[PDB]
Amino acid sequence: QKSWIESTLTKRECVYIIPSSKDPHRCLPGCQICQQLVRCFCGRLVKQHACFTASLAMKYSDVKLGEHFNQAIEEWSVEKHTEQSPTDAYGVINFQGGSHSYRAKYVRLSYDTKPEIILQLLLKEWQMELPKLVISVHGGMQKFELHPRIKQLLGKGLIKAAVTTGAWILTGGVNTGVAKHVGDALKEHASRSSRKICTIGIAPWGVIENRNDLVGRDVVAPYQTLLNPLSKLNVLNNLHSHFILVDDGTVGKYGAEVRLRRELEKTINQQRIHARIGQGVPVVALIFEGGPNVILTVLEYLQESPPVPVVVCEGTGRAADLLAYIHKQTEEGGNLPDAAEPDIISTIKKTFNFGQSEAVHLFQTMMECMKKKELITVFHIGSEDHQDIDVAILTALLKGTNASAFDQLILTLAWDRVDIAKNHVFVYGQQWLVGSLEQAMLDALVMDRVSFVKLLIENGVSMHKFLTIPRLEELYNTKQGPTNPMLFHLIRDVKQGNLPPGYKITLIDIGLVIEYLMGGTYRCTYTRKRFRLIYNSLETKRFPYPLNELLIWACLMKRQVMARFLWQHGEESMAKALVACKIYRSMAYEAKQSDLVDDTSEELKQYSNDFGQLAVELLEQSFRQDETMAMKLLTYELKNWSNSTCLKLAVSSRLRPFVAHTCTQMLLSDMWMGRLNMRKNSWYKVILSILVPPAILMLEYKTKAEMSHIPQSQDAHQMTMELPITRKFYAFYHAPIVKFWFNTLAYLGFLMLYTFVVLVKMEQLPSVQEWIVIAYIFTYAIEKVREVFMSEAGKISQKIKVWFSDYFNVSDTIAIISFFVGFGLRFGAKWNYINAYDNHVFVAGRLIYCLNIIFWYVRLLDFLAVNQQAGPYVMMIGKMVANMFYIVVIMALVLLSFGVPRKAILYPHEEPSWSLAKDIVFHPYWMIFGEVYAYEIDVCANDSTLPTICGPGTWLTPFLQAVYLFVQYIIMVNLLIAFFNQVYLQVKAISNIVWKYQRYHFIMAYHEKPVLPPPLIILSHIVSLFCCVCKGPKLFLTEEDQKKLHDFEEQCVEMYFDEKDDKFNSGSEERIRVTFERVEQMSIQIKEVGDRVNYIKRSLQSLDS
Amino acid sequence: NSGSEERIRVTFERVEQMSIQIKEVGDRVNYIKRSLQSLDS
Amino acid sequence: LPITRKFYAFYHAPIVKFWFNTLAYLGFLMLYTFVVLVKMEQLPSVQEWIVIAYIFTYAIEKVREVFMSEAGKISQKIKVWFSDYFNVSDTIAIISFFVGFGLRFGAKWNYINAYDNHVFVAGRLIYCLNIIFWYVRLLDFLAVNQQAGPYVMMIGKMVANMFYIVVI
Amino acid sequence: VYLQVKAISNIVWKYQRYHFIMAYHEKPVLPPPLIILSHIVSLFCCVCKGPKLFLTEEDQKKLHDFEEQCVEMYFDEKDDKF
Ligand SMILES: CCCCCCCC/C=C/CCCCCCCC(=O)O[C@@H](COC(=O)CCCCCCCCCCCCCCC)COP(=O)([O-])OCC[N+](C)(C)C
Ligand SMILES: CCCCCCCC/C=C/CCCCCCCC(=O)O[C@@H](COC(=O)CCCCCCCCCCCCCCC)COP(=O)([O-])OCC[N+](C)(C)C
Ligand SMILES: CCCCCCCC/C=C/CCCCCCCC(=O)O[C@@H](COC(=O)CCCCCCCCCCCCCCC)COP(=O)([O-])OCC[N+](C)(C)C
Ligand SMILES: CCCCCCCC/C=C/CCCCCCCC(=O)O[C@@H](COC(=O)CCCCCCCCCCCCCCC)COP(=O)([O-])OCC[N+](C)(C)C
Ligand SMILES: CCCCCCCC/C=C/CCCCCCCC(=O)O[C@@H](COC(=O)CCCCCCCCCCCCCCC)COP(=O)([O-])OCC[N+](C)(C)C
Ligand SMILES: CCCCCCCC/C=C/CCCCCCCC(=O)O[C@@H](COC(=O)CCCCCCCCCCCCCCC)COP(=O)([O-])OCC[N+](C)(C)C
Ligand SMILES: CCCCCCCC/C=C/CCCCCCCC(=O)O[C@@H](COC(=O)CCCCCCCCCCCCCCC)COP(=O)([O-])OCC[N+](C)(C)C
Ligand SMILES: CCCCCCCC/C=C/CCCCCCCC(=O)O[C@@H](COC(=O)CCCCCCCCCCCCCCC)COP(=O)([O-])OCC[N+](C)(C)C
Ligand SMILES: CCCCCCCC/C=C\CCCCCCCC(=O)O[C@@H](COC(=O)CCCCCCCCCCCCCCC)COP(=O)([O-])OCC[N+](C)(C)C
Ligand SMILES: CCCCCCCC/C=C\CCCCCCCC(=O)O[C@@H](COC(=O)CCCCCCCCCCCCCCC)COP(=O)([O-])OCC[N+](C)(C)C
Ligand SMILES: c1ccc2c(c1)CCC[C@H]2Nc1nc2ccccc2[nH]1
Ligand SMILES: c1ccc2c(c1)CCC[C@H]2Nc1nc2ccccc2[nH]1
Ligand SMILES: [Ca+2]
Repeated sequence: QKSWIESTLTKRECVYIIPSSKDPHRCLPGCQICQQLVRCFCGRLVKQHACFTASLAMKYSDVKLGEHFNQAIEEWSVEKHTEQSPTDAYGVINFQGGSHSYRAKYVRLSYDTKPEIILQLLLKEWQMELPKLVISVHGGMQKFELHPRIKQLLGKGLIKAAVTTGAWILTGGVNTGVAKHVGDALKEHASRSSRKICTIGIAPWGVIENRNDLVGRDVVAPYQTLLNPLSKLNVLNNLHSHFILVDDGTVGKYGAEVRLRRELEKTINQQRIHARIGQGVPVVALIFEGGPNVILTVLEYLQESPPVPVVVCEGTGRAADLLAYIHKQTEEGGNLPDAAEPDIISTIKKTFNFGQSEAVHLFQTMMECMKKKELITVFHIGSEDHQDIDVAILTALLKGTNASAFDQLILTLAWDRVDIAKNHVFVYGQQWLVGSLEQAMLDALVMDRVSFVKLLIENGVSMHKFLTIPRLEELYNTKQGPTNPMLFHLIRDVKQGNLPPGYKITLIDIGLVIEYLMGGTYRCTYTRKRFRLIYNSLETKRFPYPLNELLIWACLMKRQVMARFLWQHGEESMAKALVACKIYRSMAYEAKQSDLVDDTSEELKQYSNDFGQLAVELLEQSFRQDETMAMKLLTYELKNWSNSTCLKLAVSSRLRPFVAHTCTQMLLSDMWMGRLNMRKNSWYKVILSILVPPAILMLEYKTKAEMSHIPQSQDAHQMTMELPITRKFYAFYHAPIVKFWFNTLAYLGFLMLYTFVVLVKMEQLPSVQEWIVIAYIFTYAIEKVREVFMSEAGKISQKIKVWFSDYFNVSDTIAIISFFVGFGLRFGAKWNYINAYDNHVFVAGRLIYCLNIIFWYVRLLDFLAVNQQAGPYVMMIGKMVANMFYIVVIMALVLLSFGVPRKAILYPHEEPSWSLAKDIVFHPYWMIFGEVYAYEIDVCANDSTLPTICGPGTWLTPFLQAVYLFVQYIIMVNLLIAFFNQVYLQVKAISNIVWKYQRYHFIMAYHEKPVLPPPLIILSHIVSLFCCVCKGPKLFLTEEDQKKLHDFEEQCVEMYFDEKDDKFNSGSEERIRVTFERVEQMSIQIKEVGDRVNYIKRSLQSLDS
Repeated sequence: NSGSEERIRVTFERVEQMSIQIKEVGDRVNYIKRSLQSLDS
Repeated sequence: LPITRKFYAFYHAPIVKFWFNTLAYLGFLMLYTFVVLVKMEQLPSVQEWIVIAYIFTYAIEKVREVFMSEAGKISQKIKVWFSDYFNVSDTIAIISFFVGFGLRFGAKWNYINAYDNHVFVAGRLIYCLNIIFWYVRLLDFLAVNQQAGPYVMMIGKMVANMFYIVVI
Repeated sequence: VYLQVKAISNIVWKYQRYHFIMAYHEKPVLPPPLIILSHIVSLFCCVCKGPKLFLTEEDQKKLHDFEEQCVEMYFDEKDDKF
């Protein structure tokens, strides 16, 4: 068929002919007039029954000869005299003209379609996602009129209480009924032009203009609404999406459409809201101005089961007025003022031009309405009764379908309307069965409903009680909500295989992810023997600190808005925002690496940097409250996050705005001093004390009450507890600043000797100055061997990979290898006694030194970068050398553009040679640097150093060179200058941060560097290794000092979440925003109130007169 | 006192304290007219 | 993906069409340069015929680039071809080269001493100067990069805007 | 004139890139020493006798639904930004 729509659905056509009129108004032989003016109970004319066999049944008059027991026919059975057929219509209405050619859809189906057959097209054919609500509108069919307030206010709600939910509004479609006014709201309050509220307007095939235009299989019906008042067929209202053109076989008349409307409104109450919720999608009913049949069908809902509620609004008009007028009377139904039933019937008499014989049962119909004054939510539009109508509808469903507060909560959890919950469920005395609240948290978590999580926490859900092992196993193992495909890709990687078919994730498998994401030696609670034993076993089946487990969940499941919510709660907020930043960042790098799904990788690096900026903005807030304790917050062992540190994490997330913040730069300096007080002391005295060891004793140290915030080593804290003299030499030599200035004076004694050897002639054997030099590099090599073996990891593959990843561990390896190549060729060589420097092996190693020397002078930029003025230029000399490579390629294209012609034009008798590789590159390079070779330009001139190069064509080179240098100096060299000017301020505000971040890795290499410099560091290796064959810097806080510190972090977080609140709520652009929103809501209650005053004074002067 | 950022500050604080005595006062008016039309009727 | 659709998929990729020219052109500039720099005999050498061959087939590739430049007006095709910086320079560089080969090959030979024939010399020196047109091509190829090209485009927008400082 | 010409030479470059890439979609396969074969084997074969987006039918439909969607947002976000 190529169309499932017409494969399943059918169409009704009057396949028989039933006249309904006999009397010849004109032209006594009725056969003539019966052709054109005698219609069937088919509605269509007897000749409009084409129906090819029935077209030949346009015989003399038609089927059933004139007499035929005259009153015989007059029935038109819709069963056999109206058969079915495959649908000839199905398309997309264009609505040509009125707003950007808004679309809608239809089929033209028969009402034969069983209720379940009608639901199983709306979802899968038209891709209408299942609703959370249904706002069938059962008011007046004939057009009616409203007041400017109620017109727009009810247009606020049908947009508000339906855009939030799914809200398949059920209308009549036509531009005359309630369908009329609802569409007018859809334009005035035009929502964000998107999939807005998809109104599913059931239309009859009866009162419909352009019915022929609808007859097209996959046809864009060029539809146009004529407002011709002479017209009688009702045009479809403009603002309606998908239509259901119910086909009864007839035209012009009502009927079948009402049958479908129950029969879809009853199966959508049989479909479930969501996999998590067990309820069915509820149904409401709204009444605008009603009518006689309306007052009947309003009631039957209040009677029939399930109790479909109703939202009959009072202000609209004729019927709805009185159905609400009686709500102001008839208290609890059965109680009935018998003196008012003549009065209200007198109001019924005047509105419907209504009869008194019929005044008992219509009045009676309003009684059982009033016997059910519990779910008939008579919205008093006038006042603030129950709220704006948006809330009234959603409030009508909860209060009235005999539903537990849980069952009320699970619905609002689906709608994602919290305001309903805070003010109609979390109101007052209410049963709140505690197990229920727990189960609701399980649902708000799996989806993403942060706002109900906050709500439930703020109404008694202690996560300690609600975070057991099997519950949290689900929270990873749910497709019932926003999911991250990485997590099921990470787990199958670490398991090194393929997940079995079902595979509910175990929390062990998560630990193997976070220990892989965070990395290094991070060891999570899940993998440890305690958890791994109580887990396989199954308040021990709870967790100690739950929001540390949910925060690693919302960050593996890419639920930021939860992570920001679960981060700000709990404790350790600065370690949670630097673990998160390391989880995401370590997820983002997996995304870029493996491409099995969409990228997602820049969505995370923005999520990480959002956590890696709350930490930094929380360090500042602490550093601005107590600079001392705020440096304890960076070094206290955490013990929930793998015996780690709020500053070793940032370094692992490579977060520079923290490691290069001013509190991680004081501490790094207070750690750089050591026990020394280099505030009271001076750098002269360090060097003076290193070479005069007794001068160590004339130094101003710090007390162990000043070194509180500094992390100290294992035995370092042992000393201070249990200043004596042996604790002066230990305190100095184990200071980083001393470890530094005790190397820099061996290294600057290395470079003064190796340089002395490089420069001075070199004999068969090394000299005293040269053995000390070999000795440094050897012991400096070992110091880098040992720097690998003790680089705080278990994976040799990862230690070696992080060692060579630092700029100098390579260069040192280049410089250490080369030197022993050098010593290899220098010492491991023969000796040509008659003349040294003939042995090209000796020479070779000789010249390894003279070039290896350059590696060691650039070391000094490691030592020289300790300064805060210098280092940020040493880091610039690299960030330009990179960013300038392409200006410099051009300058080498300009250099061969000149050198190849200059060398060809001048030296034309050149056999192939390697000097043709120098001479095309040599002079044009020195030209850039002040040289011009002036007596070589114009080689035929008298003043020539090259009077032999003169010959045919050599007059071209002054021109080539003129163009060359113009391009070099006046264009390309000033393109460098211009480059270095405009990349200076950038690279200067980066090379600082790159420097302040390499400072960590520099200082915290001296806290584990030995004491002794690398000529005689070997003793501190000897006396660390043979003693090792016989068998970090932590913050030691007593017990109360942990307590005072936690009280400080809590205090500083509280201010952070309180000052941001102030900087925004008490800014300017926000303050203009409120002043706008106030003066909005003022001016409404100005003109409204001020009107009423004038309606008083015009009366008050008439009351007295 | 006659700048801009300060003048937005006051205009905020005024429209705060206005709007309190708008809705409060404007309520009471409606509680009169619903009565006044019933005092005479 | 079948095998014949691997070779068709690669060789008909632009990135491949590029890096399959830039390694013929950088093999052109390594040879023409070799000929420019090295002495030049009565007849071209192996390194020099390949060079003539590139420019010829590179000329045709620019002939055909006109005839298939998506238009009907020859007056408009030719006008949009010469309107690009290099279609001129290439025409300067292709003409000049065959002027060069014209004078280099279409010339006599003073056996006692080359470089006396000022026609030979003349074309010899067309090459040594035509070479500059082909090194500036590399700024067409080198401008594919998003860091480099935006300097190659600066070296022109300054040479224009600086003419008057340079007259002074 | 560096910051000017740098915020222009990018745009001049990104615009010559079209005319560069979309010259290779119609450049032959073979480089210009032996592109002649792809001329030979385009011309004598021519004596014997562009890059388009091939969308099925539904993909035109999904694309038009996308353009309509993105225009609607454009005329709706400007409305909000002001
Ligand atoms: C004395 C006579 C002989 C020597 C004189 C001649 C010496 C010649 C010159 C020498 C200059 C030496 C310094 C530069 C080399 C890299 C240093 C480094 O750590 O780079 C990186 C390690 O990046 C890695 O991926 C890990 C290891 C890379 C090793 C590459 C060696 C290249 C040099 C070849 C061997 C040359 C030895 C020649 C001798 C046989 C660090 O990062 P980055 O570099 O800042 O940025 C790159 C970023 N990246 C990490 C993502 C990649
Ligand atoms: C943290 C990790 C990074 C650091 C790496 C550390 C490791 C360093 C890496 C080194 C790798 C480089 C190769 C080894 C060097 C020698 C190569 C060579 O050419 O030797 C020559 C000498 O060979 C001899 O045996 C005689 C001289 C003594 C050798 C001293 C060099 C080894 C010292 C290493 C101490 C390192 C331990 C350092 C402590 C850890 C052989 O050739 P020849 O004799 O010249 O040829 C004769 C020719 N003729 C007769 C014609 C003249
Ligand atoms: C014909 C001549 C042509 C030119 C020849 C070559 C000369 C010119 C070149 C020279 C050096 C080339 C190799 C090293 C530099 C490359 C790396 C770099 O630039 O910076 C990078 C590393 O480096 C730094 O961040 C610090 C910079 C170190 C200073 C370099 C010493 C130069 C002095 C030598 C004096 C000796 C002179 C005497 C010698 C006899 C930083 O760059 P970035 O942008 O952050 O990139 C990302 C980095 N990341 C991945 C780590 C995050
Ligand atoms: C398009 C953009 C604008 C360009 C601007 C203008 C471009 C330049 C225009 C220059 C004017 C023309 C100069 C040459 C004139 C003829 C020379 C001649 O006959 O003999 C000369 C030969 O030497 C040469 O021919 C060498 C070329 C001259 C130097 C080129 C200029 C470079 C510097 C300036 C560039 C910028 C200057 C700016 C201008 C103010 C000398 O006489 P001779 O005796 O034959 O030689 C000695 C031999 N003998 C010893 C055996 C006897
Ligand atoms: C600008 C203000 C200054 C004045 C302007 C007025 C200009 C008046 C100029 C007139 C030029 C004609 C005079 C020379 C001819 C006579 C013979 C002669 O000397 O031949 C020389 C050829 O040298 C040349 O041909 C020189 C260059 C010619 C072009 C002149 C510059 C063009 C304008 C600028 C733009 C150009 C592009 C620049 C870049 C943009 C050879 O002589 P030689 O070198 O001594 O060699 C002798 C030895 N040998 C026999 C062994 C070989
Ligand atoms: C090997 C030995 C001999 C050669 C070595 C000596 C060579 C000497 C130097 C040569 C420099 C050659 C390269 C630059 C030429 C222009 C390139 C181009 O396409 O420009 C433009 C084409 O603009 C047009 O209007 C269409 C054609 C203009 C032709 C101009 C030729 C000028 C050189 C005369 C012949 C010289 C040949 C001398 C030889 C007899 C493209 O635009 P644009 O330029 O980016 O900007 C201008 C914009 N415009 C289009 C609005 C105008
Ligand atoms: C898209 C297109 C853009 C590019 C344009 C493409 C077209 C290229 C445009 C070219 C125009 C330039 C003029 C033609 C070149 C020769 C001029 C000359 O001086 O010739 C000389 C040689 O003449 C001979 O006939 C003998 C040598 C063979 C000639 C080969 C050159 C032509 C090849 C063209 C192949 C092009 C086809 C490429 C495919 C399209 C004549 O002078 P002479 O003999 O030295 O004089 C006597 C010397 N004596 C005194 C020492 C005895
Ligand atoms: C005495 C000597 C005095 C000086 C002599 C002369 C030397 C100085 C000059 C030299 C070159 C002069 C001719 C070419 C450049 C002119 C055009 C230009 O500037 O840019 C224009 C085109 O070009 C570009 O947009 C790209 C620029 C390419 C770089 C030029 C090559 C330089 C290298 C050569 C190395 C060889 C060196 C060795 C040689 C032996 C763009 O300009 P624009 O502002 O956008 O204008 C509008 C453009 N529009 C109309 C297209 C929209
Ligand atoms: C690895 C780390 C080691 C630590 C360093 C300490 C151990 C290294 C120390 C000493 C080792 C050498 C001892 C052997 C005897 C010396 C002989 C000698 O050369 O004498 C010369 C002086 O000395 C020198 O010229 C070289 C040694 C001193 C200067 C160079 C090293 C300075 C750095 C290290 C110290 C400062 C460090 C400060 C930096 C902050 C004098 O003799 P001459 O010049 O040949 O001429 C004599 C006259 N005659 C020829 C006419 C007869
Ligand atoms: C148009 C596009 C073509 C595509 C390219 C492929 C075709 C071109 C390939 C080969 C063509 C030549 C074949 C003939 C035989 C060679 C003879 C010869 O010169 O031998 C020399 C080597 O060769 C050279 O020095 C010149 C050729 C190779 C280097 C220059 C081109 C490199 C680019 C192309 C390739 C890489 C491309 C890389 C680009 C990214 C050796 O001898 P000599 O130096 O004279 O000294 C001898 C000394 N003796 C007398 C003592 C013994
Ligand atoms: C040349 C010079 C220094 C450097 C390099 C290259 C490569 C990266 C390592 C860096 N060294 C370094 N020493 C420091 C001391 C204090 C603070 C920051 C420091 N950074
Ligand atoms: C010197 C250098 C390059 C150029 C000129 C002159 C003249 C204009 C054409 C330009 N070449 C070019 N190649 C490109 C490759 C990629 C993207 C953009 C590109 N622009
Ligand atoms: Ca100078």
